[PDB]
Amino acid sequence: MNPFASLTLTTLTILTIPIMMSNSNIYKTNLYPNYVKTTVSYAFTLSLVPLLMFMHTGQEMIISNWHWMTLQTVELSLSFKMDYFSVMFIPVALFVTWSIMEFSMWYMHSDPFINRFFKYLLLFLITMMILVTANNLFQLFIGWEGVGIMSFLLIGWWHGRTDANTAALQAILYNRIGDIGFVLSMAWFLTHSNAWDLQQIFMLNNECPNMPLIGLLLAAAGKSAQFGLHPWLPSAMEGPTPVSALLHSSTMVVAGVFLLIRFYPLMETNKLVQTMTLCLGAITTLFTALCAITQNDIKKIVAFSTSSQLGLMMVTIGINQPHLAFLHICMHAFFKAMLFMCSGSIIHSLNDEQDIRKMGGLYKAMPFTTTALIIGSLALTGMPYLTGFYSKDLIIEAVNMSYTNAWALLMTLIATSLTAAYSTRIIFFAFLGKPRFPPLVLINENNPLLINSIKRLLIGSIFAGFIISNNIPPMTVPNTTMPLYMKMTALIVTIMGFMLALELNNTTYYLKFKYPSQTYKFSNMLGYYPSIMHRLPTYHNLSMSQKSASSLLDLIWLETILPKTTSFIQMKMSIMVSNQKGLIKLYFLSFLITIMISMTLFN
Amino acid sequence: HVTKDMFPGPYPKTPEERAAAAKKYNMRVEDYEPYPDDGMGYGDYPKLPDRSQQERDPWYDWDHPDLRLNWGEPIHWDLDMYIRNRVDTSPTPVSWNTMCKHLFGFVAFMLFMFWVGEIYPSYQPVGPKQYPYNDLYLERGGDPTKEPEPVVHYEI
Amino acid sequence: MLKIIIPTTMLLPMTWMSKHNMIWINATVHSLLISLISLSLLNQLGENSLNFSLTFFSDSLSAPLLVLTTWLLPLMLMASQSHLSKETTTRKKLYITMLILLQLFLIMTFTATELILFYILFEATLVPTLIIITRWGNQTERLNAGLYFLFYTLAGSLPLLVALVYIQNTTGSLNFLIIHYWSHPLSNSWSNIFMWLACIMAFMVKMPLYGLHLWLPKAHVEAPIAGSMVLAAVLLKLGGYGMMRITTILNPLTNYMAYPFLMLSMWGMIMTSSICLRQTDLKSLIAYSSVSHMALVIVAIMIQTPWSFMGATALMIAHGLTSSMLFCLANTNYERVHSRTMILARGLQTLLPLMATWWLVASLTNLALPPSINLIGELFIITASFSWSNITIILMGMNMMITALYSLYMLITTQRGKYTHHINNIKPSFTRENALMALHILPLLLLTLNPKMILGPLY
Amino acid sequence: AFSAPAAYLTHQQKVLRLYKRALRHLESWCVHRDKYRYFACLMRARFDEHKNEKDMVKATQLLRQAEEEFWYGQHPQPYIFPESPGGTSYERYECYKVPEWCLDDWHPSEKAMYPDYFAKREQWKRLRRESWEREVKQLQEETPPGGPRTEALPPARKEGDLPPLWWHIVTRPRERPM
Amino acid sequence: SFPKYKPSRLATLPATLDPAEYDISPETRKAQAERLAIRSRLKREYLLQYNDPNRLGVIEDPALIRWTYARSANIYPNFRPTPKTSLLGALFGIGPLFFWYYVFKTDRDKKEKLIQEGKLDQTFNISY
Ligand SMILES: CCCCCCCCCCCCCCCCCC(=O)OC[C@H](COP(=O)([O-])OCC(O)COP(=O)([O-])OC[C@@H](COC(=O)CCCCCCCCCCCCCCCCC)OC(=O)CCCCCCCCCCCCCCCCC)OC(=O)CCCCCCCCCCCCCCCCC
Ligand SMILES: CCCCCCCCCCCCCCCCC[C@@H](O)O[C@H](CO[C@H](O)CCCCCCCCCCCCCCC)COP(=O)(O)OCC[N+](C)(C)C
Ligand SMILES: CCCCCCCC/C=C\CCCCCCCC(=O)O[C@H](COC(=O)CCCCCCC/C=C/CCCCCCCC)COP(=O)(O)OCCN
Repeated sequence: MNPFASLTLTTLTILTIPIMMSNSNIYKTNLYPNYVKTTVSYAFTLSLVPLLMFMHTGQEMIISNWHWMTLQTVELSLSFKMDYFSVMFIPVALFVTWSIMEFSMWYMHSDPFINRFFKYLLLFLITMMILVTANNLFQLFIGWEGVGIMSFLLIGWWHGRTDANTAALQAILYNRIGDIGFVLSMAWFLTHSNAWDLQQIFMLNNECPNMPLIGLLLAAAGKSAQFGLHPWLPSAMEGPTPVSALLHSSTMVVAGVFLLIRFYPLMETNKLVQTMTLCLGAITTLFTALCAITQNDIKKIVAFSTSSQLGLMMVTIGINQPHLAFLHICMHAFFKAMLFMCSGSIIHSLNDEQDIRKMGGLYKAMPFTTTALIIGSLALTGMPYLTGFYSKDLIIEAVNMSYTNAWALLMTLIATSLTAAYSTRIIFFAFLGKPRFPPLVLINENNPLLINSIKRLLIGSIFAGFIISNNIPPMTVPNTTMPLYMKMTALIVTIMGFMLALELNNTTYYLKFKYPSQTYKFSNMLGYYPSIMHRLPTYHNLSMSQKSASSLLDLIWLETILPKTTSFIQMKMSIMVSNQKGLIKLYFLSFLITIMISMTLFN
Repeated sequence: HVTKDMFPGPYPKTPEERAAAAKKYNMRVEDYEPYPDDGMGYGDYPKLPDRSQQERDPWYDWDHPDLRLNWGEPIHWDLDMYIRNRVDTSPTPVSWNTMCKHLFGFVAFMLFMFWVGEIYPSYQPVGPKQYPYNDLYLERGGDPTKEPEPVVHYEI
Repeated sequence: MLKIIIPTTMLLPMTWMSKHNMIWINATVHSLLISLISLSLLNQLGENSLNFSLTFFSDSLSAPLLVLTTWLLPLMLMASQSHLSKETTTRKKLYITMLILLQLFLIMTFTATELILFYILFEATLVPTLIIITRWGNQTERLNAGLYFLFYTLAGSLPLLVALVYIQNTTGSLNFLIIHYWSHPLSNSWSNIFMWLACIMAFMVKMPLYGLHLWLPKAHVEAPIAGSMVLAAVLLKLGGYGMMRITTILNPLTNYMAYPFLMLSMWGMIMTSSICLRQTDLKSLIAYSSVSHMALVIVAIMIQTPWSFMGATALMIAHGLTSSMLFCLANTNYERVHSRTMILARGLQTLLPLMATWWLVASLTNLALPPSINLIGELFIITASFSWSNITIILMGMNMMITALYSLYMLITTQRGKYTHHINNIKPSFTRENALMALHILPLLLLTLNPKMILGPLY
Repeated sequence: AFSAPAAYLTHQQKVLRLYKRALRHLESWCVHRDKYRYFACLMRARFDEHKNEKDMVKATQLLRQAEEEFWYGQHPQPYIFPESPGGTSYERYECYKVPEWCLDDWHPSEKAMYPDYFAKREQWKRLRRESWEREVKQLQEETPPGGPRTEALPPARKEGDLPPLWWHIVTRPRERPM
Repeated sequence: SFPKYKPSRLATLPATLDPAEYDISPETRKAQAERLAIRSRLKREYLLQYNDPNRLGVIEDPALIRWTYARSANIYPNFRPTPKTSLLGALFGIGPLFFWYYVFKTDRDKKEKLIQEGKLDQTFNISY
């Protein structure tokens, strides 16, 4: 009966079998990574069927199978929402995870704890599937925290390195700052709508007030690393390259945008929250592209690229185009995962060397990675008829013809230009010049795992945009007629970015050297935000926590008030009472005084 | 194994007990300096420089390579504040005040520009979108028993 | 109720007539059996109560506390088996006798149909704990810690006896059922204000309320492992249970009386969470975390709403289990290092991986990771406080963030990094310690499957 | 790292350190090899002009404006080797380093595996046990009165002697044990 | 001439920019020599107790004991009530409580006034 629900639950259920077998014998052998990769591929090919059914008909279902608890009039049950977003995102996430795991079978070959690493990846995937398909706020919170904990564990994979632990704690801190707003939204919805279920929230909120939407926006900004809470994402590159390719590139970091998409019926009825979302997205994308333009670590550059793409996604949310933001999420998954794959291949081939100043001519020395990275860069820059076209071009067109801020539109255009610019920077400094790596050449691509994993996402980043765009039903009014210069604006700014970046990069060959300016120093240190906001607030909280909260109040004044005062007073009274010389003279003099007082004061 | 006289004591007031305290903490008398004798109970404990542990020499052969400390050396009062996992005081290429001005200036400018863009929006030379059935009255909220004031759209 | 009480009493002659080398085995087996008997009490009704007799009753507020109390004794025996190896048989039997007497007093306290009996047993629990702290304690500050623990409690609870005898002289009864059915409003009067204070302060001082929490770090740091376990798990919840039982007669006076205590708890959770960030001792850090959790429980009880009460019950149970596990882990480290300092032994995950897994799970549970019952209580109390006032969300979020911060700080400082070079006496973890951690942690994840068992009478 | 530090740095050592830092940061600024070679030769030419200067005061006044110039143009993101104290893999493998004494706690079923390795380990233990008793007296007799003046240790001077305090330098786990 | 670097509390002065290192005197050299002498004595003691095959325990560190004792137990006996301590204690221990009391009291008085006036619109507010 109606195989939609059975298949959708079966995929999530079979994703958990290797976790149960992690205590079996296969976990102690070297076949465990292949086992998990096979399980993920089977889950993907199984989940491909409900998407096909939705494409044919549009099937939509809610599954409330298990009832966990009921508090008075509020009923909490394990409910799964299997709408367009879920049945479209699950195949993409499973495909990317399968590719990344096949890549990790090669990349992490010498790591002693690879079974554990693979197990962790599976755990993260399970948590993300819980987050995506959740129907009420409690389950989505469960996934929200599970992905964060898996991020913490995978970032600090090399727990002997201090910086990895610091980056993991930084990610936890920023995600908790977002969790504050998440909890605020949950409390508001439970107090006013009397439910955490999405259906009741949609019924009882025709004009959603500012508070729950502001809480949701804070949570989305925290988990998607917007300008206020951005620095944790670039610092999350301390983990292994497959972790940065899976979690912090294409699957985990789109969780805030997905949360804002899930609550879009309430988002469109509020105009101030939409404005705040638009401004946040614009400032985030501009600032992150400006940071990316001048970085030397390739992983840092690509992470800032991911942050800028998330900013563009939240701009799309701000202009009231949620389905377009979902499409951009799906496209960015493909091409950004492939970009991280190429970067990791380059890093491994050069003896774990990440800086681009020490990599030269790789266009011919290793051509498959070169062509994959070129295709990914073209896709990232919205080249026509490429995966990035069908999302980014529509984003630019929709922002250009909407009643929005002029500043936000200008920032978005500059961000697109800077995107083309740092893509040019990556290509130029990684593939074109003369070699700059140490003489002992160990360059090698001839491994079937790496080639197959990269080429699957290559085919995806070439054709998935066309396929998905032509297979989904329409969900928004099109921009049929446009001014000719306004139609070409994305291409014009992108080509300007290529030309300016290439021209400025070609001057590095000239035999002249000058000290850097103030703008370069501002862009290189990421606007000095990490320095100031990681040295001033942390110091001021820790110093207070030690001096006032711990010493001054607790160890001194609270101790002085009750116990020390009581002890001092009692000891003084004891000394006064017991200090008697033992002379009956004074004793009976006091008795005489006492006797007189009793006679004259009590009658 | 540590004796009574090897524990921290009260603020030193005479040069002789100052030298005794300096000897106790395994440092020179000329390098010894207690905290000011204020109300807070620092007592007799050296006021080490407020330099962080991140900026210690990473090439010295410390007994504790992770914390960059030597066995028997006096420990800074705020050691757990500077553990390379927390606030550090490493000198930066750009000065603190210049960094603050640049960071603050950029943020203030971005905010004021966003406000200006709010004051001066951008749009297209078109009229409002038109919806057929009384601005979609029945499908937006409902209330079918009120007979709202009809709105009819202008064809040009 | 006697089917639980009588076997606990028979634990004493069995212990004193046991062989010199069979006290631990017999005590553990019979304590586990007693715990199984206690499980039957959980079945509860939506109606009044399980009124066994005129002396004792059971309720869905008392049942989880009784189950936890009965379950804790085998764990305390397992923890105490190690450091009492070189002790004479008579003194080990005396230690087991103290633990059994404490369990018996707690069991009779939680049923307690009549309030003076509740007070008598609530004070009788004070003696065995004091003897355990001041007799089998390692440091020289155990005497001062015991003095603080005794005198704070007695100063708080002496006016409660006067309040109770006055209430019985006026109303005529102290049976909880009659008190509930014949409740009458309290007029806003100075005498009523002082009666409210005398009824409330005794339970406030044992929570501990912020500013009256000084005794707790001393008592927890200087106590042996079993004493720390019981103090953190059960003895702190006596104040919450008493407040839940006694706030029925304090209405409508509680609406404005609660403000001083609400402000103190709301600011003190932030204060103690921040204190946890700068701490050089594991036990002190765990104790201050307990103070923060109990302050939030105080807020829940003072708000006095059904969601507040359910969250407070769930958080009490979850905190008891989590604090017991954390103290046990700290004791396992201490028995190897003999220092009790965070920064000395580092990078223990490399040497002890399974114990590092236990550390991670305990820290995650203390961090209130969903869907653990810790977060269930936390979220219910947060929602109730938000309904009380929308401005509480700032303080609650700050507390959550700082809590995650110091929990992961404690995990990272001890488990990650580079091992200390000169420490070479770190032997592999024994099966006893691993079983102790497993028996601490598995009930939490089983209880998260049936949260209605710990949500109290207002579920 | 291996060499014991001195009480201070002389002028010549400080000049060498500045020269190395300036060359490294110039290489970081000048990515391409030919440009770096040109500017490094120009840097050497500018650097050795004051080689033959004699008086101490002008020499000390120099290297100071040089350090200030270096700090002004120090390339706030210099290139760092991956294993360096600032590199991307500085302490990546420190979690795989297990001490040697951990093998003393292995179960006999585990020690049944690798019997030759444990026999060699026992031989090393015997050698250390004798050598330590020799080394204590050797260091006691060789140390100057009043305590050491530097943290430099003497080598072995007899036939069967071993260098003092050798056990924890010879038995390092490895650079990449796993 | 180049723009000067200005140090701060959280961005200290670089070692190579210290005028103190350039002011060399025989007293400074003797001070450095005796500093390294005491450091070498401490290192010798630590390594002697570290490389001993007989030791099978933790090397007790008097510096760590002194640090913990001063941080925890040496505070109150050295405490002296001064205007600074009194004022800081009063502020940091009383001000936040009254501030939060005022905030919450005002918020709740406003909410109660709105409820009594009936203009709050508490529809669907069932769980509290
Ligand atoms: C409406 C008409 C539409 C058409 C518009 C016109 C068409 C285009 C016109 C061209 C306009 C400019 C384009 C060139 C960009 C500049 C490139 C350049 O020269 O850099 C070298 C030069 C110095 O380089 P260097 O020091 O020698 O570095 C050493 C090596 O080169 C180290 O090199 P490296 O190898 O390490 O790395 C190289 C990297 C390193 O280079 C850098 O350092 C980057 C810094 C400059 C690039 C940033 C430009 C983005 C602008 C966004 C700013 C938003 C406002 C921010 C407000 C700040 C508030 C304080 O450079 C690059 O990779 C390329 C940089 C970007 C070029 C490619 C894209 C540019 C096109 C997009 C821009 C505009 C078109 C928008 C499209 C839409 C149409 C409207 O940089 C500059 O001097 C900056 C120039 C402009 C900065 C203006 C901001 C100054 C603010 C001062 C204070 C003002 C008062 C504020 C008061 C506030 C009170 C509250
Ligand atoms: C130290 C660490 C923390 C320990 C625990 C602290 C918690 C205890 C605090 C007690 C709670 C408040 C006590 C009384 C509250 C009643 C409200 C009253 O105080 O406010 C005004 C009262 O006005 C004035 O406050 C009168 C009292 C003034 C004298 C009290 C001393 C003030 C500071 C003392 C604090 C000391 C606490 C520690 C003791 C050792 C209201 O004006 P009024 O309408 O007329 O009175 C209404 C009550 N009626 C109806 C019965 C008449
Ligand atoms: C951690 C230490 C905390 C110690 C406890 C602090 C609070 C103590 C509570 C006040 C003490 C007295 C309790 C009252 C006993 C209940 C009896 C009662 O309520 O009846 C009242 C009796 O009320 C009183 O008599 C109260 C007099 C108070 C005298 C004792 C003062 C003790 C200290 C008071 C100030 C501190 C209280 C709060 C302390 C804050 C925490 C330190 C009315 O008496 P009637 O005359 O019969 O009826 C009136 C109509 N004819």
